[PDB]
Amino acid sequence: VDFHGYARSGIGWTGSGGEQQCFQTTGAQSKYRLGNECETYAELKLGQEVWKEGDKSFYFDTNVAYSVAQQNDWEATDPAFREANVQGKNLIEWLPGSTIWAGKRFYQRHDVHMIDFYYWDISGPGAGLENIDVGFGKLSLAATRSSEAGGSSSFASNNIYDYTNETANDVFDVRLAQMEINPGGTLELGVDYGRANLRDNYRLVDGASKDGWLFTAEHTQSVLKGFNKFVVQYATDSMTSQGKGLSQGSGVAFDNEKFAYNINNNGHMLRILDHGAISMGDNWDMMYVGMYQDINWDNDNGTKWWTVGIRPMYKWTPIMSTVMEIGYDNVESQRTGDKNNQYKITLAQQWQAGDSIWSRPAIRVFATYAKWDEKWGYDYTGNADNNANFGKAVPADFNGGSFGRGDSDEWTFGAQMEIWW
Amino acid sequence: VDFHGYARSGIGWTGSGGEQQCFQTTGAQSKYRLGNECETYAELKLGQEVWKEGDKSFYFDTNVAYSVAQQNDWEATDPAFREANVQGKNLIEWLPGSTIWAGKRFYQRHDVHMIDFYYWDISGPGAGLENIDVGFGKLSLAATRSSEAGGSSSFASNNIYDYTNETANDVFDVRLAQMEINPGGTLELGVDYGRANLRDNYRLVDGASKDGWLFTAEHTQSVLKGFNKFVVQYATDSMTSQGKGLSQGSGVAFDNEKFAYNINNNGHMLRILDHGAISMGDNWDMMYVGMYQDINWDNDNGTKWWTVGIRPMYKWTPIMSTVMEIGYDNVESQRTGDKNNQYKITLAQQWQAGDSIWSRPAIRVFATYAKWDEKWGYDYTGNADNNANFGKAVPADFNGGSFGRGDSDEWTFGAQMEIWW
Amino acid sequence: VDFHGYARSGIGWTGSGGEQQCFQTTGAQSKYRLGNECETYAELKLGQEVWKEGDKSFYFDTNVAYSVAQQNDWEATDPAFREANVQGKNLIEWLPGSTIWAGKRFYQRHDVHMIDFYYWDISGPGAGLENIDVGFGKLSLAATRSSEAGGSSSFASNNIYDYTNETANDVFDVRLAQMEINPGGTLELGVDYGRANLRDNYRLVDGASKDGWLFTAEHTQSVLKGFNKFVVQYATDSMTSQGKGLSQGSGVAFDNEKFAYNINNNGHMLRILDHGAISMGDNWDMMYVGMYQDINWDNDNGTKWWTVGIRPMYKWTPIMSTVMEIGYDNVESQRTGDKNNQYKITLAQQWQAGDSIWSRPAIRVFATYAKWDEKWGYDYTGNADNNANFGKAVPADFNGGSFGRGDSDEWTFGAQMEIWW
Repeated sequence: VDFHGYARSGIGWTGSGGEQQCFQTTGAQSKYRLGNECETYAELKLGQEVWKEGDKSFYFDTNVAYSVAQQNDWEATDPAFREANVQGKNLIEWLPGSTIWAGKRFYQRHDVHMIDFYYWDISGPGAGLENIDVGFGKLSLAATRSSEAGGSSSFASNNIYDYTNETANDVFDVRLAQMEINPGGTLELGVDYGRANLRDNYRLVDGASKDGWLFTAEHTQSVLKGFNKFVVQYATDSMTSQGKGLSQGSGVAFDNEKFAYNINNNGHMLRILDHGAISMGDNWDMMYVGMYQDINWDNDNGTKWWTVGIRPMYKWTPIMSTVMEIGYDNVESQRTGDKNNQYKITLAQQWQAGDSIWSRPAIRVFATYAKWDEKWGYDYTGNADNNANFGKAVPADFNGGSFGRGDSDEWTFGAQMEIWW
Repeated sequence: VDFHGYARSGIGWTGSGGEQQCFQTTGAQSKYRLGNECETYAELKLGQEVWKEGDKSFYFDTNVAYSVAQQNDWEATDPAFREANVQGKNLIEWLPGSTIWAGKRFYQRHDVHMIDFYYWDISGPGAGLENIDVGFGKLSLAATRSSEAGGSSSFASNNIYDYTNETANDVFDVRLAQMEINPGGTLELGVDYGRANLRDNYRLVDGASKDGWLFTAEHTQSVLKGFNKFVVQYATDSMTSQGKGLSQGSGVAFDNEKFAYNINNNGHMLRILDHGAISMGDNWDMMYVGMYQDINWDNDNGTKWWTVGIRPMYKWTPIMSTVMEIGYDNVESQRTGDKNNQYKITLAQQWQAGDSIWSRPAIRVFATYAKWDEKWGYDYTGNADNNANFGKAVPADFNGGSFGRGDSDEWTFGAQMEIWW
Repeated sequence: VDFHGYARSGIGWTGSGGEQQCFQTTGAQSKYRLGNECETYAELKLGQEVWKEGDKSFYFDTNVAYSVAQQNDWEATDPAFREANVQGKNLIEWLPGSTIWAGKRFYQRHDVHMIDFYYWDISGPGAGLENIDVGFGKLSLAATRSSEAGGSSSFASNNIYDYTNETANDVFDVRLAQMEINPGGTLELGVDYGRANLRDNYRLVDGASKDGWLFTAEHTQSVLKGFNKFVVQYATDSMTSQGKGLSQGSGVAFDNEKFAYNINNNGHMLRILDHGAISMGDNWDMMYVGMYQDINWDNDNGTKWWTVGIRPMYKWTPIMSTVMEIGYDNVESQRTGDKNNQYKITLAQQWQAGDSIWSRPAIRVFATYAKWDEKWGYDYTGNADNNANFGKAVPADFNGGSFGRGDSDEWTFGAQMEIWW
C-alpha cells in the first residue's frame, strides 16, 4: 500500500473583518492561488502494485477527494470518488513499454500551478492504451466520458423544459508526446474529439453544438535549472465551454429551481499560454504565467481574458524562504465590450521541506492585498423562467441593478498548510 | 496496516446509442455479470493485527464502500460504512482455535460470483463465537441485527399509514461446518432464526409474519482442480422476502411519497442451487450455475425462478484469455402464471494476473448481446394511496399500460476492470 | 504511512424489548458510557513523516470520522472531515524543541474517558506554535476557528429572524504546561480568549455576548501506579454555552423550520473536576470521576450539575477482566430550582489486549441497569415562532405536558468492542 495525495488547509482573516475573502475576477476561470485559497481540499490516494512477473506488472490506484469549508471542527461532506483504475504495464508483447488501462482515472493532466488552472484534462471513467513507442516519441490513445445533467428530451418539442434527461458525452483522443525537436526541447501534440451520445429516439434542442474538436500543441524547453512551457490550443463548438477536453454538446443549463435555459456552445476558443519555473543564481527561484484566452460564440456571450503573473521566491536558509506573488487579470465581455480587471499582491514567509519552489510540505504565513474594478457581471436576477437575460453578461449598473464586485480593494492575512506527497 | 478490498469500474456503450444499458429479468433477484455491470463500485478495507502474544491475537478490520454511476470525474456520494469489528483469537483456553468477535462485520458470506448473488449472508452489526472445534467439524454461533424502515405503531390502529416507526429485527444462527462426509467432499449445515423486535407498547400490523426460519444445507465437493457446491435452502415467513439470512417481520413497505403499504411475506421459500468452477485440461476453465427458486406466499405475489449459466475461459498465454458467458433466466409469476425470460451472450477478451479463472485484477474488452421477452411486471403506477395494485405482479398489457420491458433485444460493448486484492 | 485511530461498535437490547436505548440525564452534558453507547463510531487517521533531516521533520496527519446507527449492514452516511494538518518539528533555529503547525487539527484535548467528556478542547481549523521551552515549563500558542450557523444580520433591525448569516468566532490560546511544583506532581495553566468576528456593516443582536474568556488550571499527580488530575475551570460570557473553549458570541439558535431564537449566554460558568485511574494491587485497577459544574446565566436558563462515578476492574488472568461501573448524576435547573437525577449500574465481562485498565482492543459482554427521576425538561413544543418558552427549562407537568423522562427504570444488555490503535 502506497500512500500519495494533495492537501491544503489553513486559517485566514479579512482586514475589514470576518473570515477570509477569495479574490477572483468576474469572468475569469481561475485565481492566483497564494493566500487566496479559502477552502480545505484534500485528495487521498491508496495505491498498490498487486502483481508482478519480471517487467510485467499490474498497478491498482484510487482517489477519494474531500472539500470542506474550514469553519468548524466537525464538517460533514459528500466525498468525491474520483479514481479507481487498473494499469497493466509492459503487458502487450509486440508493443514494448506500453500500458493498457481501464477504470476511472486522472489521465495525463496538464496544469498551471500558480493559478490552479488545468488547461488540458480529460479525466473520468475510461479506458486506453498508453505509451506506445513509435521510434521518435510516444503515442497514447484513450476513450473517456462526462455527462451533462440534462439537455436531452424523449420527444420532439420546441419547449426547453422538456429537455431534462441526462446527456452522455464521449471523448476520444490521440496524444503524440516526447518528440525531440531542438537540443533540450520537446514537443507534445494532441487531438481530442468529443460528441454527445444519445439513446435511440432521444433528441437535443435545435441548434445544439452536438460534437466538437480540441487541438493542443505544447513545446517544453529545459532552461536555467528548470523549464519553460509554451502551449497553443484551438477548440471548436462542444469543447469550448469546458475548454479542457471534456465535451458538452446539449447547450442546455439548469437553474436552482430546475428551469432549463440555453447556453449554446457554437463557435471557437483560442488559448495561448506560456508558463514555467526557473532558478536564478542559487538564492532565487521564480515561477511565472502569461495567458491569452479568447472565446468567440455565436450568441455573443463569450469572454476574452488576459492573465499575467510572477512569483519570485527568495531563500534565506534551505528550509526557510520568502515568497511574493504578483498577478494581474483583464477580462473583456464579448456581449458588451466592457472590461473587468484585478491585481493581487501577496507577500508570504514560508517554511518548506527542501529548498525548491516545487518542494512541499509548505507552511506559510501571508498577507494579500487585492484591488479590483468590475464594470460588467452575469445576470442571475430572478430565475430562468422570470428573466430573459439569465446567464448573460450585462453592465454593472444594468437596469438599476448591481452586477460584478464594483470598484473596491481589500486585504487578507493568515496561515496556510499545503502538501503533496 | 493491511490493505485489502474489491473494486469494479469501466466504460461502456449501447448498440442503439447512449451509455451502457444493464440487463436484468423483471422478477429476477440477480444478473449475469460479465459485461453487465454499469456501476463503479469499490470496497476499501484497512485491517491490522493490533496485538499478538503466542497463539493469541486481536485482529481489527474495517470496510468503507463507495458506489457511483460512472458518468463524470467529480461524483459525490454517500460512503456506506459496512464494517468495523474486532476479532480475538484463542482467548478462551478450553475452546482452542476459536475466535470471539464483536462489532460490524461480513460474517461468512456465501455467493455465486458469475451472477453476483449472495445466497447465505446475515451480515451486519453483531457479535459471536466462531470456529469452535467439536472434533468432527466446526461450530460457529452469532447474533446480528437488521431493521425495516417502518412497520411499527405505538398505538392500536387498523390504519396502515400509522405504522411508521422503525422495526428492529434480531437474527441468531447456528453454523455447523467442515464435516467430512465422503472422500474429497465436505458438508456444512446452517440454521438461522430471526424475529421482529419491538419496543414496549409498540406493535406490528394484524397478520404480520413477525418471525421465521432459514435452513441451509451445503455440500462442497472437490473435482477437476476446482469444486462443485450443491446447496439446498428452505425458509419460511419473515426470512422469505430478503431471502438470504435477514428477517423482515413487519410486512410493511414504503412508497416514494412515504405512504406505507402492506406487502406481507407469510409462506415459504425453496431454493435449490448448484454451482462451481472446474479446469478441463491446461487451456480451458469453466464456471457454471444452475438454480431453481420457488417463493410461495399467501398473498399470491411470489415468483418462481429458473436460471442457468456457463462461462468458459480459454487461455492463449499465461496472462491473456478469452471469456464466453452464456446465461438464461425464466421467471414465472405466482399471481398471473405468466413468464418473463431473457438470454445473454457475452464474448470478451481479457488480460489477467495469472492463469486461473479466479485470478484478479482482470482488464476486459467485451461485447454483450441480450434478448428478452417479458409478459408481466410490477404495478408501480401512481402511489400506494391511489393504486390498490401497488407492488403487485400484473400482465404486460394491464389496463392498456406497459409493464415489464416487453419483447426486444439490444447489444452493449465496452471495457472494464475487475479487481480484488 | 502510519495508521492510527479510535473505534467502537456492538449490538444490544433493552429489557422491555427493542434495540439498545442510551441513558443520559435531561440537562446533563455527558453519559456514563460503559455499556451505554448506541453508536458505531470510527475515526481513521493516516499519518506520515514525509520529510526528515537530522532533528528536523515534517509530519503530516489526517482524520476522517464516521458515525452510524448500528441498525443495518448498508448504512450510508456523511463522513466528517475532522482533521488534516502538517507539523514542522525543530525548524525554528533559536527555539529548540518547538513545533509549528497549520490546518484542521485536534489540539491539546483533555478528556474524562468514563463519561466521554472533553473539558478542554479548542480543536478546529487553525495554526500555532507549540512546545516553546521557557526552562521551567513549556509554552504553547495557537489560533483556531469555530462558526455559528447564523446570528449575524447585514442591516439594522430588531427582528430576530433577520439574523440568519453565519457568525465566525476566533479563539486565541495561551497554554503554559509541565511546571515542576512538587515531587511526582505537575501543573498546566491555560488562558483561552474568544470573540465573534463580523464582516463589515454586519451586526449581532442587541445585548449579544460577543466575546469571552476561559481560564483553566490542571494539576496532575502521579499516584498508585497511575494518576490523579485535579481541574479548576472558570469561563465567562460567550465561552459558557459550548463550555470547552470555543466561543459562541451570537446568542442565536435555530429550530427545525429555521426560526431564529435568542438563547443569550451572558454570565459565567464554574467547573470543578477530579478524575484519574490507579492500581490498588496487582489484580485490581480503578478509574474514577467527580465533578461540579455550575452555569449561571442572566436569562435564568442555566444548569447546576453534580456527578460522581467509579469504575473498579478485577483481573482474573492477563487478558480477561470483570469491569463494574457505578455512576450518579444530579442536575438542578436555574430557572425552576427542580432536580433531575439518575443512577446507572453496569456490570461487564471483558477480554482485552494486555493487563491494564487502559489496555484496548477490548471486547465486552455487559448488562446495564439505570433508574432516573426527572422533574424538569426543556420546552420544545411547537416552533420558536409560536412558543415563547422554546428552548427553556420547564417543570415535568407544564400545562399538562410531559417534559423530561419522568420516573422510570430500565435495563439493557449486549456486547460491544472498543479499540484505539
